Amino acid sequence: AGQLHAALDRISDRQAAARVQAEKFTLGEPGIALNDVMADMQKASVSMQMGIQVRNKLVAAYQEVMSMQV
Amino acid sequence: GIALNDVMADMQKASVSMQMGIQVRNKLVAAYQEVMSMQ
Amino acid sequence: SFAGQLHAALDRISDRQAAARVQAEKFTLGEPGIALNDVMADMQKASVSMQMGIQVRNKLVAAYQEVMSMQV
Amino acid sequence: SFAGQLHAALDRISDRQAAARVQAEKFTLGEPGIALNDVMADMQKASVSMQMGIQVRNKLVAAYQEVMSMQV
Amino acid sequence: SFAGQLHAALDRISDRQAAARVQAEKFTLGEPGIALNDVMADMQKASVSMQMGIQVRNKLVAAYQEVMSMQV
Amino acid sequence: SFAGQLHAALDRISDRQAAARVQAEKFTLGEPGIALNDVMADMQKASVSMQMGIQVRNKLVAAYQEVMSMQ
Amino acid sequence: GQSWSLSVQTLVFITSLTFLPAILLMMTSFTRIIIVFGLLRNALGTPSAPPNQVLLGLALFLTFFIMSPVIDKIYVDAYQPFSEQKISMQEALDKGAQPLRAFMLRQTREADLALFARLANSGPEAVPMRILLPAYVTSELKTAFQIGFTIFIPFLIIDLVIASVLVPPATIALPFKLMLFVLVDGWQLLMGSLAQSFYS
Amino acid sequence: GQSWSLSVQTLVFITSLTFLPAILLMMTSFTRIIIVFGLLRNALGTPSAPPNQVLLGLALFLTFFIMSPVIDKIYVDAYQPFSEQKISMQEALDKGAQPLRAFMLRQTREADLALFARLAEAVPMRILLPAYVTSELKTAFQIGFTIFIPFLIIDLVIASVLMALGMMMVPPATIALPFKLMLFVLVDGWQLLMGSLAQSFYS
Amino acid sequence: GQSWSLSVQTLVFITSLTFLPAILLMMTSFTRIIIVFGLLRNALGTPSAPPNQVLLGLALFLTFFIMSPVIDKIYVDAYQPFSEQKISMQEALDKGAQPLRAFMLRQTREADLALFARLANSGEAVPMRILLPAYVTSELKTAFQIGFTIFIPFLIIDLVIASVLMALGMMMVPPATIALPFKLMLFVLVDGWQLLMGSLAQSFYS
Amino acid sequence: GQSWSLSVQTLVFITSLTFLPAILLMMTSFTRIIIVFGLLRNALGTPSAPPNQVLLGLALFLTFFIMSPVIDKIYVDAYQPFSEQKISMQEALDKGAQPLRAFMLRQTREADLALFARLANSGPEAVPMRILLPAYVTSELKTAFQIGFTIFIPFLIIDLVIASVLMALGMMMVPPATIALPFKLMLFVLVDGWQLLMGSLAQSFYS
Amino acid sequence: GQSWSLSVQTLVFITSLTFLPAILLMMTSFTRIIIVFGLLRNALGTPSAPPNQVLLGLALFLTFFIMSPVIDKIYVDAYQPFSEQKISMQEALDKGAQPLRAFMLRQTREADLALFARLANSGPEAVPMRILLPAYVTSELKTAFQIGFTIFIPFLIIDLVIASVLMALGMMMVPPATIALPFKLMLFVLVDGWQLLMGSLAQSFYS
Repeated sequence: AGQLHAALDRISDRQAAARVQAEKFTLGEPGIALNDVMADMQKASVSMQMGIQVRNKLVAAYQEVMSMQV
Repeated sequence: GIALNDVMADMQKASVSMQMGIQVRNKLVAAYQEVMSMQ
Repeated sequence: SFAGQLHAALDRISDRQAAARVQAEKFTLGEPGIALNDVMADMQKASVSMQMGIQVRNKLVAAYQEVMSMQV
Repeated sequence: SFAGQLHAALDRISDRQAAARVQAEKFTLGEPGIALNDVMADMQKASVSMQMGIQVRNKLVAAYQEVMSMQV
Repeated sequence: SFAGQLHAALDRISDRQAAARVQAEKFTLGEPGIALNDVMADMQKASVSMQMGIQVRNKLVAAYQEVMSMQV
Repeated sequence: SFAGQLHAALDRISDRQAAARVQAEKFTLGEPGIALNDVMADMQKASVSMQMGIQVRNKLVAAYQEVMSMQ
Repeated sequence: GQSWSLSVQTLVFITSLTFLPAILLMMTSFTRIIIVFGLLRNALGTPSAPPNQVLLGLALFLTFFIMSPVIDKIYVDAYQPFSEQKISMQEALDKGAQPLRAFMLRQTREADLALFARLANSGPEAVPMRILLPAYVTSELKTAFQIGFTIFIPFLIIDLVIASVLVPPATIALPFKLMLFVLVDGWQLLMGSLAQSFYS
Repeated sequence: GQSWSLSVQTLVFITSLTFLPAILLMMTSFTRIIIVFGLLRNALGTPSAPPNQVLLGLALFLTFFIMSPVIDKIYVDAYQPFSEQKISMQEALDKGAQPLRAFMLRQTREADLALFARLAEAVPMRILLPAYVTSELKTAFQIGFTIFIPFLIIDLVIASVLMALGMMMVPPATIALPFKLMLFVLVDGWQLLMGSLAQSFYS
Repeated sequence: GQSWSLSVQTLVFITSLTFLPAILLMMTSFTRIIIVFGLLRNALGTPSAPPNQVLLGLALFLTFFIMSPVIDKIYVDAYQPFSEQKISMQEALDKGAQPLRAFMLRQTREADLALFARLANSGEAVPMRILLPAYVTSELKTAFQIGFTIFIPFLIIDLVIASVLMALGMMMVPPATIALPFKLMLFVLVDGWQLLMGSLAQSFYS
Repeated sequence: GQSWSLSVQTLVFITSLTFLPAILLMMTSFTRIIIVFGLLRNALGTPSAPPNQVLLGLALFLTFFIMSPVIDKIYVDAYQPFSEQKISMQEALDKGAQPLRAFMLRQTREADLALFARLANSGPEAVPMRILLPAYVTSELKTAFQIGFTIFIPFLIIDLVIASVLMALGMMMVPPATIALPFKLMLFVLVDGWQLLMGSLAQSFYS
Repeated sequence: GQSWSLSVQTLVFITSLTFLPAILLMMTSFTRIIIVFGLLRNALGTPSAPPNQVLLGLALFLTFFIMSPVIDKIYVDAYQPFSEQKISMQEALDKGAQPLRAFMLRQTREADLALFARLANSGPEAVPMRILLPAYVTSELKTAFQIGFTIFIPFLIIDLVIASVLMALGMMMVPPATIALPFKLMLFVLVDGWQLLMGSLAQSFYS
C-alpha cells in the first residue's frame, strides 16, 4: 500500500550509506578505519536480502489469491 | 527492536491463514454454485 | 465396516505425529535420553505418512466427485 | 511501434556481449592494452545484463500465457 | 516433409553425443591423442544440445496439447 | 496379453530395488566384497528406473483420463 | 479420549465440509421441497416459466428456516463445548450428530427401519447411521409424492371444470389458474402445511 | 513368488484409486440400477423430477447394501491375512479378486461368454468384463420394460376414457401425471421397487 | 551403423507416449465406432441412457479386440528383433509401423486419396502424410453410412406407432412416451448388443 | 548488417516457439476452417457427433496441405541462405516474413484495411505488420460466416420440407428432428459431403 | 532530490512486471471489450462459435490501438527523461501514472466515485488510488452491459419474428432457433458486421 514504499526507501538508504562510505575510503581518505565499512556493507546486504524475501512472500500470496476459482 | 524469526513466523502464520480462508471460501462458493444449478 | 476405517486411519496417522512432537519436546530441552537422528528420522516418516494420507484423500474425493457428476 | 524497441533492447544486449567477447579474444592473444581486471568486469556485466533480459522475457511470457488462458 | 527434418535433428544430436562418449572412452582407456580439454569440453556441448532438444520438445508438446484442447 | 507387461515391469523394478537394498545392508555390516563404488551406481540406476516407471504411469493415466472424458 | 493434531484436524474439517452438496444438504434438508416445486411447476402446464435460479434459492431459504431447531441446538451444545476444549473432534462430531439422528427418526415411516435393517442384515432403537439415511430419503420421496398429489388435485379439478364446457382449453385456462392461485395466495398455506407435515 | 518393495506397492496402490470409479462402479456393480432409474424417470413423463444427486446417492447406498457377501469374503480372506503381513500384495490381490469374479460369472448371460470367446469356470479377465457389461445391459433393459408397462397402461386407459368422454384437444399429460403419482405411491412404490431390485440382482 | 543414444531413445519414447494414445486411438482405429454408439443413443430417443463411461469403455474393449492381428504383427516383428537389441530403433520404427500402414491401406475409399494427391501436387506404398486424412474421411463416410441403417428400424417403429395412434382419433397425445417401451422391447428381444457389435465388427472385417 | 550472438538467438528462438504454433495458427492460416467445421457439425442437428479431437486434426492436416507454397517460399529464401551463413537472423526474419506477408495481403478485404489505417491514424505495397494482421483476422472471420451459411442452406431446406410433409399428412404431434436426422445423414453421404466440402473450401482458399 | 539504488530499482521494476496482467489489463484498460465480445457470442445463439484465443487476441490488438495516444504521452514523459538519467523513479512513477489517470477519469461516473467516497470518507480531480480504481471498475461494468443490451436487441427481434411466422403456419412443434441461426449469420454478414462493430465500439469508448 502506502508504507512498503518507506521500507524500500529505508533499504535504499541502508545500501547507499555503506556504498558512499566505501567509495570514500578507497579514494585516499583518513576518515574510515576499514572495519566500519565491512560490517556496514554486510548489514546492508542482509537487509536487502530480507527485503527481497518479503517481496517473494507477498508476490506468492497475491498470486495464490488471484489464481482462485471464485 | 523485534526478535529474530517472529517476523518470518508471523509472515508464515498470515500466509497459512490466507491459505485456509481461501480454501474454505473456494470450496464453499463452489458447492453453492453446484447446488444452485439444476432443473 | 468401512466408516470406522476413516477415523481409524485418522488417529493412526495422528498418533505418530503426537509421538514425534513429544520426542522433539523432550529433546529440545537438552535432556539426556533422546537421540537427534532418532527424531530427525521419525519426523520425516511422519511427513511421508501424511503425504500418503493426503494423496489417498485427493484420489478418493476426485473419484467421488467424478461419479456424482453424471446424468443418471 | 513495439517491435522497434524490442530490437533495440536485443541490440543493447548483443552489442555488449560482442564487445566483451572481442575484448577477451584480443586479450588472450597477448596484445598490449587490455587488462584482466577489465575483461573480468566486462564479462560479469554482460552476464548480468543477459540475466536481466531472460528474467524480463520469462515474466512477460508468463503474463501473456495467463492472459490468453482466461475464458471470455 | 517435417518428419525427415525431425529425424535429421535427432540424428545430429545423437551423433554429437555418441562422438563425445567415444572420445571419453578412447581417453580413459589410456590411448594417446586426447588431452582432457576435448572430452571435458564436449561433455558440456553435448549436454547443451540435449537441453535445447528437450526444451523444443516441451514447447512443441505444450503447443500441440493447447491446440488439440480447443473449445471447438 | 497386456497385464503381463505390467507384471514384467513392476517385478523388474522391485527386484532391482531389493537387490540394491540388500547389497547396501550387507555392506554396512562390513562383509568383505563391497567397495562403496558399486552401491552408489546401483542406487542411482534403481532411482532412474523408478523415475522412468512413474513417468510411464503418469503418461498412461493422463491418457486414459483424457479418453474417458469424450462424448 | 485424546484429540487429533492440528494438521489432521483441519484436514478432516475441509474433507467433511466437501461432503456439503449431496450427503449434507441434498439428502437431509430439502430433498422434499424441490421435488414438490418441480411437480407443481409442471402442474401449471408451464415448465420453467419461473426461472429455476430463484426457485432453488427460495427452497434453500425455506429449508434453512425449517431446520432451525436442530442446527441451533447443534451450535449451542457443540461449538461452546468445543471451545470449552473438554471435547475432542471425534466426540464432538458424534455428540453433535446425535440430534441429527433424532430428527431423522422424527421423519421416517412406521416400518422402514425394518426393511432397511434387514437389508443391512443385522439383528434388531440402537439403529446405526448407515441404516437411517437411505431409509430417510425413501420416506422423503414417499411423503413428497403425497403432498405433491395433494397440491395436484385442485388444479386438476379446475382444468376439468374449465374444459368440460365443450378450442384449446389449456391456453385459455392458464390465466384463470394463475388468477385463482394469486387470489388464494398458495405460497403461505403451502409453506404452512409443509412445515406442519415436516414436524408431523 | 517374491514380494514387491514399499515404493512399487504404494505406487500401484495409489494408482488403483484412479481406476476405482469406472472399474468398481460402472462395469462391475450397479450400472443396471442407474439405467433402471433413468428409464423409470423417463417413464413418469417428467425429466429430472427427483434430482440426479439423490438417485445416484441412493444407488451407491443400494450397491453397498447388495455387495455384502463379496466385500465380506474379500475383506476377511484377503485383508485379514494381509494386515498381519502373511501374504504378498501381488498374490493377495488375486486371492481377493477371485470371489468378485465368482460373483460376476453368476449375473452375466449363461451364453454370452461364448459370443466373446469366439471373438477373443475360470474364464480370463479380458473376456468376462465386456461379456458381463453387455449382459448386464441386456437385462437392465428387460427390467425397465416391465417397469414401463403399468404407466403405459395407465396412459392408454386414461386416453381411451377421455376420448369416450368426448374430448380430443386436451393433452392427457397434465390430466394423467397425478394418477400415475398417486398409484405409484399407493402401491408401496420405492419399497417394493428396491426389494425387487435386490431380489433379482441377489436371489 | 548409425543409431540413437539411450537418452534420446527414452526421450522419444516418453514423448510418443503423449501423442500415440490420444490420436492413435482417435484417428487410427475406432473413431468409426463411438460415432455409431452416439447415433444409436440418439436413435433410441433416450439421450445418455447408458452412461458415457460404460460406452467409452465398451468401445475401447471392442477396439482392443479388433486390433488383435495388427498388434500381434507389430509386437512380433518389432520387439522380437528389437527387445533384445538386434536392430536399430530408427529402423525398427518403420518395420513396426508397416502393418498399421497396411491395415489403413485396406480400409480406405480411393476418392479421398485422389483428392489429397491432386491437392499436394505429387506424382504404390503411399507416404505417411497423403494417407492419413484420406483414411479419416473414408472412415467418417462409412460411419454415417452405417448409422443411417441403424436409424432405419426405430424410425419405422416410430412412424407405425404414430400412424396407429392417429387412426384412433387421438391426435393430442405424445407419441414418444408410448414408443420408447416398444422400442426397448423390440431391441432386447432381438439380442440387441450381441448382434449390433457383431455386425459392426464383421463389417470392419471386410 | 550485424548478427546477434549465440546466447540471444537461441533465446528469441525458444521464446518464439511459445507463441508461433498457437497464435500463428489461430489467426494466421486456418481460422476459417474450424469455424466452418463447427457450423456444419451444428447444422447436422447432432452436436458432438464426431469427437472434438478428430476435427481438430483434419482441420490441421488441411492446413499443412494448403500451406505448401508459402512455407516453401519461406523455407528456401530463409533457411537456404541461413544454414550456410550468407545472411543474418535479424535479416532472415524479415526476408522470411515477406512472402507470408504478401499471401496475407492477398486475402484481406478492401475497406477493413483503410478502416484499420484510420484507427491507427497513419498516412498513405509497404503496409506494416502492426495494422495488417487484424485487418486479416477480420477479413477471415467475416468470410468464414458467409461460407458457413452457404453450407447451412440445404439442411434448412431439408428440415423445412420434411416438417411440411409431416404436417400436411395430419400428424401434428410428431417431433420433426427425430425423423429429419437420418435423412440429413443419408443425403450428406449420398453426395460425398466431406470430400466436396474440404475440396471446395481448399480451392476457394487457393483462389 | 534523492533516488534509489540500481538493485531496488530492478526489484520494483520486475515486481511491477509481475503485477502487470491483472493490475492493468483486467481493471484499467479494456475489460469492457471482452464483456462485449462475450455477450455478442451469446447473442448469436452459438456458444464458442469462434475460439476464445482469436477473440482474446483481437480484444488485445484493439486495446493497444485505443491506448496508443495515452501510452505515447506516458512513453515521452517517462522514458525520455529517464532514458538519459534526468528524473528518478520515485517521481517517474507519479509523472507517468498521472496522464493515465487523466484518461481513466472520464469513463468513471461521479456517482460511483461519491459512493466510494462515502466508503472511504475523503474530502473534496486529484482523487487518490484506493477510492478511484473501483470507481472505474464498477463504472465500466455498468456500461459494458448497457452496450451489450443494444447489441442483443436486433437478434432478439429476429428470433421473435421467425418464431411468430413459424407458429403462423401450424408447426408448433419444430424449434425456431435451428432455422434462426442461418438467418442470424446471414444478417450479421449482410451489414458489414465486424468492421462496423469494432469501429462503433472504439468511437463509443472515445467520446
